[PDB]
Amino acid sequence: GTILIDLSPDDKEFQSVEEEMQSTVREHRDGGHAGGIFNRYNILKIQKVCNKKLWERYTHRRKEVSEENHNHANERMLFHGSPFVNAIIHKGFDERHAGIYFAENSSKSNQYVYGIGGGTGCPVHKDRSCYICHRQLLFCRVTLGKSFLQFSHSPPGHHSVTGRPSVNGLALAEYVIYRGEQAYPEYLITYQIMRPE
Ligand SMILES: CNCc1ccc(-c2[nH]c3cc(F)cc4c3c2CCNC4=O)cc1
Ligand SMILES: [Zn+2]
Repeated sequence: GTILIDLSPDDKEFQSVEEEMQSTVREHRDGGHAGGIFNRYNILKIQKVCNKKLWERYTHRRKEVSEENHNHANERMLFHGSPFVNAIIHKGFDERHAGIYFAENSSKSNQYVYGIGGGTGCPVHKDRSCYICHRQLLFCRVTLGKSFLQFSHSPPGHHSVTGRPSVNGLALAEYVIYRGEQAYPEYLITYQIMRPE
């Protein structure tokens, strides 16, 4: 079902997606332990993810949410890092793998590409701060609907949870959904973290 369409660096769609990647990098409280030490990425490839069934599933649910929330899907574009990115682009998101988490900060999602807290890092060097091995992240279209505000299935009468960072100073929000149909994996981004100079 799924085809991946390569986007050219000269395409405005490539450029807008890359800019969201780069401009949402932040410093983390672990000093780079989980995701590595970097201020920007080397973008190697951006692919548009096209799948008819997963898209129709996304839009059907989006309409339901919208009608339960004064015609407002509250749709966002958010990052998702996972060792299971290949399964996600072909089979879509699945809540049973308790919710499904998404980040406004690309560098937050980058912490989860090799597993929880970075796991043991890249397969070949076992380095969580590897500047060599290629990483992959999803930039996803996400339906939040009526989102339950959390100061840091979904709560009754809500479609999602918003984790508003209270303690952290420069952190952006993180979101949780409980229905896999409320997220569509729209862009597959292949990159390296870049060593600072
Ligand atoms: C549920 N098992 C523990 C657990 C493991 C990972 C995550 C988690 N929190 C996130 C916040 C965020 F902004 C983005 C992500 C995550 C994840 C893992 C899923 N991917 C994310 O990018 C949450 C809970
Ligand atoms: Zn490596």
